[PDB]
Amino acid sequence: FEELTKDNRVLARQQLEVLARYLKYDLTKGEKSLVKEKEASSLLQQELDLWAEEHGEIYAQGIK
Repeated sequence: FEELTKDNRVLARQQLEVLARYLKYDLTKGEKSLVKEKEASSLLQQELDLWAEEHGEIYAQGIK
């Protein structure tokens, strides 16, 4: 029963690829840039756990 649910979904997905190639509109531009912003946001957490390792949490709120 699962074998004919899938083949219409394979055809519809494959028709979505060619329609996007015609439009010059790529599907995963957000998913490609989100992983380029989970790296810039991981070099800020690497730096913030340095300041929080040298100075504790009581120093961290006292300098506000």
